[PDB]
Order: sequence, then C-alpha cells, then structure tokens
Amino acid sequence: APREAEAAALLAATVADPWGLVAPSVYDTARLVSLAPWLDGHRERLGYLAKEQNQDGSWGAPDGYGLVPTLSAVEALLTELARTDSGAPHLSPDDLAAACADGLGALRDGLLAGPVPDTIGVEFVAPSLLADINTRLAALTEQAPGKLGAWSGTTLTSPAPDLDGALLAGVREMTEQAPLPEKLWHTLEAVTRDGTRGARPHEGAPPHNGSVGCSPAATAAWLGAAPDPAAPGVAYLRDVQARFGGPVPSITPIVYFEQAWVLNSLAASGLRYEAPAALLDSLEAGLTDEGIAAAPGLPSDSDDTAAVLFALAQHGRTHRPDSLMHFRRDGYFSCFGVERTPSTSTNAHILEALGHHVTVRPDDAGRYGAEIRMISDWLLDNQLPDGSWMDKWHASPYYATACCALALAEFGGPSARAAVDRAAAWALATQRADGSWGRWQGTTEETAYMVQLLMRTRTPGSPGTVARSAARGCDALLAHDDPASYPGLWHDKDIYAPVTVIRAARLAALALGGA
Repeated sequence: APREAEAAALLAATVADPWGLVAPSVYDTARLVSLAPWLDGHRERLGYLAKEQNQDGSWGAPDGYGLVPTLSAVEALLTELARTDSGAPHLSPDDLAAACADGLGALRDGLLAGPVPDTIGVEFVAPSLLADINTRLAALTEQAPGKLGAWSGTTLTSPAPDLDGALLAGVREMTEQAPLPEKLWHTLEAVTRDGTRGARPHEGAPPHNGSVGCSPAATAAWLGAAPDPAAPGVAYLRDVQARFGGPVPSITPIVYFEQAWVLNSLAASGLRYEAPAALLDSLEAGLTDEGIAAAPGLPSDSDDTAAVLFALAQHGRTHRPDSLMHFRRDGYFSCFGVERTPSTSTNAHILEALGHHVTVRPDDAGRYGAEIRMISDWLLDNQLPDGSWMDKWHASPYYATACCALALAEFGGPSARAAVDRAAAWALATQRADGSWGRWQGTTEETAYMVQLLMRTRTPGSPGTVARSAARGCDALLAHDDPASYPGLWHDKDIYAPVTVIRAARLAALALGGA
C-alpha cells in the first residue's frame, strides 16, 4: 500500500493537469525564438539553446536525431543575430555567434550527410529550415560576429531524399488553393513562417483555445509577426512558455493520450485504486464515432482511440469499439486514415481494445473475433529475428517490444506464446550491467517497460533468470528517478518526453516487481 498511495497521488495530479505534461525540447523552443521574438521568455529560450548544445556543435540525440533540432536551433540563431534585440541581452552577439557557427559545423561535418530518422513531418520541417538557413547565410557579411562572417555565402546541402524539398514546394503551392490537411496543421511552420493555409485554431474547450495542431511553433506561424495581443493563440503561447520558464515542448496539450496511458498503466500494475470520475468523463466526452486524438485540435487516430477505449472499458465504461473499424486495412489496421508505414504499437493497442471488449462483452465475440486473430497474425509476422519489434512512433525498441509482446500475451492466444518468449529472451539479452535498459543509455522509461514485460509474461515455467532480471530492473528504478531529466524518446518534430506517462510506467513496473 505505499504504492496504492502513489497511485492515488498520480491519478489526482493527472486530474489537476488538463494539459498533460510534455517536457520542453529544442525544436519548438528554437522555432519560438525565430518566429515569436515578441513572446515573453525570449531571452530564457536563447539561454536554453545555448545550455542544451552538445559539445560536438549539434543539439539532440544520436543517430541522426540531431539533424532536425540542430537545423531549428541554427536557423533561430541566424534569425536572432540578424534582428534588433527584444530586450537587454544576457547573451552577447559573440556568444550567440559561437553557438551558431558550431551548429553550422555540426550540420556540414556530419548531420546533413548522416541518417535521417523518420520523425514526424521531417520531409517538410528539414528542407524548410535548410532553405531558411541558406537564405540567412547568403545575407551574412564578413562583419558578422566571431567566425560567423567566415560562413558568409556558404550553401549547405544534403543528399538525403527527405531533405529534397520537392514535396514541400508542392504542398506550399497546393495550399494557395486548398487547406493544409488536418494532420499537417501541427507542422504549419514548415509550410510558412507567417500564414494560415486553412489551418484552424482550436476553439471550444480550455485550456488551449487558439492553438494550431497543439503546436506552439505552428501557432506562432499562424499568428504571424505582429499578432493581436487579445488573440487566444497568444494566450496559449504565453501559458505554455510560462509553465516552463521560457522553453516549450513540441506538442501540448496531450490530455487524452496521457489520461489513457496513465489509466492503462495503473490497470496493468495490479494496484488498488479508484479512477477519478473526472478522467473517465474527459475521455468519454472526447470519444466520437470517428474515434479520438491525443488532444482536442488534432485529427483522430486509431492508437489513441484504441488506448482510450481500452482504458474506459478497464474502468467500468465499456463502449463498442466500432470507431476502430474505419482504420481496418488488408491484414492490419492503419493509425491514421492515410499512411505509408504501419505502426506495430498501434496494432498492439487495437488488439487490446478489441480483445478486452470481446472478453467483457462476450456477445460481441463474432463482431471483432476475426480482426483480433488477423492482428495477431500480423504482429507475429512483424516480429524481428532477434525477438524485438520496432514502432514508427517511438525511438526505442523497448517501447515497441513491450507493446506488442504484452498485447499478444493477453489476447494472442497460444499460437502467439513462442513470440512472447522470444521477446522476454531479448529483454534478458539486452539488459545493461546496472540492471537498466535503454537505447542510448539506461532510462526510467525503457527499464520500466522491460520490468513490466518480464513480470506480466512470467509463468510457473519461467526460468529463475526472469525474476532476477526484473528485480535488478526494479533496483535500477529505485536507485535513480529524476522526472525533470527523463529523455525524450517519442517521435514528433524532434523527440519528446511525456513525463507523467513515464512516471505511470515506472509505478506499474515497481508494483509488478514487488519493490
């Protein structure tokens, strides 16, 4: 019961947060510096950019995850250096120029030619920023501060197909005559620095009226260079930056995503608690015949829809999951209506919503029974030779593997048990020496996923290694927990950290581990 109290405190904190919690990252913080110098916290955002720069000149994570945020930071710094000051600077033109030049070096020396991860909207965001950087470079003179003058007239290029710019040009031309698709409102700033393009600010429920695609950057682009100070979008930008003292996340709010993920983690934990009615009411109000999004102001998607249906049904509010049928395709389910790459985690979550439904409403077993077993087919067929899965929405194989193995363990039937064991084997094989797991380092989030996987799929027949591994995982979680520094691993513009989501995952792990 110490963790019962923790569960109740987590639920209460979630109720009291109608935004959800996403930590700031470099991408949108830089976008606001470039697009919204009028906004409070501008100097703080410049400070954040200076502080967050890596010693190799880049910003962000390894393996090419530095490309988008470095582009954003460099463009913002060039834009700032070319303008008059918003207020008395704490960082001199020389300080900013040093950061900028080192960012240019990192772009030229490896990032532009390196891997390009499939972050969201990268085919728009990356060429957009590269073109603005080149424009700024052409305008530099040799009297630019520091070594930045030496960069005057440089043209940066990239061999990467995603940086080509042809698709961006097409969408820019199209949006002179037709509205930007709803799913791209989140990336409006790539299309235009100042314009609307048929994107519509959220109107209706607080707390984010005026936001465009739940993106601070897109909202800045929509409002333009000199917005009306009474505009709702201005209040959204003010609120978001104030929450963190200047820096901003790339997606906010995430309320429905957070509510469902928190509730599903707690349901999995085995802890006793009462779900506050306010969470279940929020989710029900948001759910429609077309499903639900991560938050109001975004288009519906099947991952969020499936998670929300599962969360509601596990807490006594069962709804027929018919909204998921819109996303049925040949052999699997899509996440959005139109997509190039399927999501493994989405199909896992759909398997849970459907499987759980037919369990709790046995009369509907014929309605979804087939879909359940074909998603089973597909998840099994998409497991990698080493026992892991990967997913389009997340940088970590620990997320994807936990999602798929846990869905298959509970709803895949005995044909799927071999795959689950291969996933647990992969978990044992990938554990770090200190008991943690993670892609680039041991993390709370990734460790939590593996502890859950191992505990929830344990059988009487499981070797002793399973319990000891999960125990060492729990030891790692107990040894260090710093939510303020949880790394961002979820794909958006760069990669973001849904902090409360991670805290809920940690709680579930520790409860299941008996820590």
